[PDB]
Amino acid sequence: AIPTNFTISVTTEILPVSMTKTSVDCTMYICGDSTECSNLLLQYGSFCTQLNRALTGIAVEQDKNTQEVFAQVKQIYKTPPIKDFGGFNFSQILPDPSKPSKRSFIEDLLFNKVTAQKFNGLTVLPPLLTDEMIAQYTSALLAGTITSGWTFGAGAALQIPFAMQMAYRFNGIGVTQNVLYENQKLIANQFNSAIGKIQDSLSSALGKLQDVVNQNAQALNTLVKQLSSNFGAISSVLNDILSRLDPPEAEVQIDRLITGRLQSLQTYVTQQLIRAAEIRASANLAATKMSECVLGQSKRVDFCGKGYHLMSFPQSAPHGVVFLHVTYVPAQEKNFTTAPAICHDGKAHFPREGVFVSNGTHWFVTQRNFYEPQIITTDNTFVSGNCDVVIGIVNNTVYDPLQPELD
Amino acid sequence: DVNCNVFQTRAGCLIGAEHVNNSYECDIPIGAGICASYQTSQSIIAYTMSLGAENSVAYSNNSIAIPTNFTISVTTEILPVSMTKTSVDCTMYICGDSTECSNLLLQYGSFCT
Amino acid sequence: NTLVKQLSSNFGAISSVLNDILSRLDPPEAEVQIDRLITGRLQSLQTYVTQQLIRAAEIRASANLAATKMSECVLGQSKRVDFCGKGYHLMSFPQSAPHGVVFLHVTYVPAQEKNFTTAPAICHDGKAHFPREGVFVSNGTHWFVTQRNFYEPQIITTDNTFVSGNCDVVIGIVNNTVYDPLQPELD
Repeated sequence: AIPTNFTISVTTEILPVSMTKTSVDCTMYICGDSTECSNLLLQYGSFCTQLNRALTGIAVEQDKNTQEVFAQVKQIYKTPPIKDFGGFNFSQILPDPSKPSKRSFIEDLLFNKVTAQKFNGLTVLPPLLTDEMIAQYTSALLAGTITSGWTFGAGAALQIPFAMQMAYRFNGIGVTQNVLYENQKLIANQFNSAIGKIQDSLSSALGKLQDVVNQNAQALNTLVKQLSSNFGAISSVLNDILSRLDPPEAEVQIDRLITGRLQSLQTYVTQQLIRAAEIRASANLAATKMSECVLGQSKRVDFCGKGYHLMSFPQSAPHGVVFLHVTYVPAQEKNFTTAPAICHDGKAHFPREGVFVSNGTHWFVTQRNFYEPQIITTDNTFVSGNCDVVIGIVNNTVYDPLQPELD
Repeated sequence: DVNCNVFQTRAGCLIGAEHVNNSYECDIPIGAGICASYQTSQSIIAYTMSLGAENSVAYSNNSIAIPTNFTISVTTEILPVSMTKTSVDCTMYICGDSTECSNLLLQYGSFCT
Repeated sequence: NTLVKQLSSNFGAISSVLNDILSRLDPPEAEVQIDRLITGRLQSLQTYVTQQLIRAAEIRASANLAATKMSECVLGQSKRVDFCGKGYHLMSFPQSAPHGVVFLHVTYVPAQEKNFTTAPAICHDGKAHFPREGVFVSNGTHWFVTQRNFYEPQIITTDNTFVSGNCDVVIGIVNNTVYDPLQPELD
């Protein structure tokens, strides 16, 4: 079965990058307005050290994963003024110059798609990179891919027309380059129509990015119920017990409140450390595709989408990244009578990269990538032994192109 | 989270740094896109962080850049493999020289396992 | 060093040493103080062991990452873009290190480059000649063919290109006469 028709499709991959940050104090959470609650906590001072150093380790880990996915090169690439690519419309991935933000029309559609606590000590650490620095790193990769392809991520920036960048992608899988020039207008219409199908689908919530915010908000709401918990006492507020009893007798109730809150703190911090392994594993997975699918052409089967990968177009996303791959999946195919080898004058002719086919009347030779009927020549095959050793072999006369060139 | 060389920044309120109209690389991370440094004598100043040099080759359908010179470089990668090992006893750490501390620990014997 | 401070911690008692309490009080009344010391130390043990297990995932993830480059960058040539250094990887030289490993890759990064007038295809006698692995360039006077890897000016021959259709289907195509190396070999 030799493929006779191809279809260009776009694969969208959603992989999270990092999450939010939250710093919790050791003393403020346990005691709000008391003096004797600042005395019994000194005995458990070694527990706050293991918690303060753990919260700082998460803030430096989520910020480090951002510098490994969106920060790959050290050069800023601007958009060229010439918008000529042979027919491929790239106005949807480039940022709008009229709007003050550095985000394109696709980035704003995905940003709006994914839709009081500091009084107790639940503060939020401000991030490093803002919304303008994340969109700038994504715009530099889109401008460098259409002008260089793969030299901007491994060395100096080299200019190259877009008509030649597409031909260099099919040569890595076996497809010839003459098919692109003979059907350049056909792919230009299928590529623009594929963007409209994805645009209409993403405009009508991302489950891979919404669950990240839900798990972070669920952990903050869990500590709210811990504040009103008595942990086997008569009141959760430590000011109500001291206002009705004496210190020497109420010391057994404050100890149960401090010990009960430490169980929730050791569970909340451990829960964030266990979930940090899933974020770190997803960060290295997203950073791998950034340097392989986007930068250059990855030869890994089923890694940069579904099918033969060509190029990629990374986009920005709140607490995540959006991947846009260009796969190559054939469409229609035809069946032909295949021939393993051809015996001529006692010599078995073996092909180099193609295979002999037959339509019922003649015998042609073509590759296993696209239908390209040619003629039987001597420069495309080679002899190897006789015809008595090959199991399956047919018989066909060689045209011999060099013999006429002599008459 | 305190609202306010007085400088009203977006991430907080830094008192002790003069704001300049220039932009350089990031030296000390602060937050919300704030990078502090110690430059010009020299004092602690605050400015807006940069993103690198802005340059791009103009697109042309009749030009190509062919490399004419190469340079061999050596890249050093440092990746850890393993760490140290430490064994902690269940009874010795909890009790050093006592008899009744070897009786109450039997009730919590499932934790040592 | 964290477990050192745990030894002197009272955990809400009067003394961290369990021998000082029994030396001044009676067993039937001091049993409520020993239980608080044992329970307080179990919290540090369940935290120290859990901390080592969580950090073990980062060491295991770094071990499989270092073992991957050992069998790909060092052993053979890995075709993965940006994995065995920065640029085109050739070979590697692993070294030893205390509690770690040192990798020494040999990258291939170009230096200077020149610009030339590129040609997509060449029309001769009504046939469009397409290259196999190179691209036609021009220095302003002649038309040479070379690959996109290194500057190697050659001549226009028939064994390096192939015909595919006419010259009315290609969008961009120039005009240049083929030298035809096989025709002289006959005179």
